[PDB]
Amino acid sequence: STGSATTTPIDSLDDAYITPVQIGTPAQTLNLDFDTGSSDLWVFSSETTASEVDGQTIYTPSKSTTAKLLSGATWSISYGDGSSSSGDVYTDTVSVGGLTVTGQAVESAKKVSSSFTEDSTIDGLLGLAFSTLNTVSPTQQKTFFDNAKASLDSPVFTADLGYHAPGTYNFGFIDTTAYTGSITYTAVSTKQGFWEWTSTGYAVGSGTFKSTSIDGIADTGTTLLYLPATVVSAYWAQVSGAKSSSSVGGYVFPCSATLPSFTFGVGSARIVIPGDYIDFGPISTGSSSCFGGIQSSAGIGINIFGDVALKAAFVVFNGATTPTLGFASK
Ligand SMILES: Nc1ccc(OCc2cn([C@@H]3CNC[C@H]3O)nn2)cc1
Ligand SMILES: Nc1ccc(OCc2cn([C@@H]3CNC[C@H]3O)nn2)cc1
Repeated sequence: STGSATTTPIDSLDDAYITPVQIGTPAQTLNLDFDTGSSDLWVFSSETTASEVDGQTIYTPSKSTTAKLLSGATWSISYGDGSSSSGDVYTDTVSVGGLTVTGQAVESAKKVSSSFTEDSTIDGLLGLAFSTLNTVSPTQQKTFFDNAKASLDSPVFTADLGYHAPGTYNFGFIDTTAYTGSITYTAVSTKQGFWEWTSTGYAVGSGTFKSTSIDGIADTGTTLLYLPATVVSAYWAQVSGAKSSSSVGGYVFPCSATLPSFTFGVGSARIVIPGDYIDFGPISTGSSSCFGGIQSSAGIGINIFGDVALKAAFVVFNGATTPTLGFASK
């Protein structure tokens, strides 16, 4: 089997991407944030504290004839950015882009943190990291991809995120028309439950490529590109007037600037992020100071190849017995 679904930016800055997901019988379609940095499929629901719901579409398991409460199971997730959610668990039928899993654990939120409430466009998350990170207790549950894997034509999914435009998540096949050149595959460590890999270096604009190992995670659920402070300083030094602002929370730059590209290495291959992908717009409405899309990972503890990087590539998440990651230009 295969599936293919369009993923759409939630706003004009590509702050996140939503993909429609069918849950239950009859289907309830929710727009979920596909997140290769976490492993829980959780949704706003009929069980979510009413004051914590503000415009999201909810899943109501009592209206799904295929839903079954997973007796005694709860979940609770604390994301690296400080957001959180928790609740109860159902099993139900879940379909993405024509690919159907029966008995998928659908984690229903009883509580969500304010950042989730305040984002009316995101009805929940669909985790695509490794199932070892799933938070359901006392019986850990499998991700949608893990449940689908054996049925798929090939045990892979691909992320093709658009810049200020829709893109595609495919399951079970590689669309050879969706990229240029070849796909370069690179080793993955699953020891922390993430799609962790090692970039071979970087360049800023038309500058020389610096060969240096940069360990990090491929994370569709993180908006920005978070890299070591040395790398980030070298990038922003090429933007006149750019500075790290403690009050704003990172590098900002004059909105009048034209930004240089940023290149990262995948083996001997090179993925070029155009400068415009690094512009996240005014820090507050009407300001002429703009927020940068490349930021230091120093406060995070891990480097994160988030959407800013991934949207410059066609990315293969290869879930074979020994997982690997593939990157192609597009
Ligand atoms: N600035 C920053 C960014 C990332 C970070 O940690 C990783 C992380 C990623 N996410 C996703 C977005 N919110 C829920 C998740 O899907 N949450 N935490 C810590 C600080
Ligand atoms: N699943 C999926 C994702 C994205 C997609 O297409 C995006 C796109 C839009 N455009 C042009 C913009 N104005 C004239 C258009 O032709 N080109 N590509 C098609 C299917």
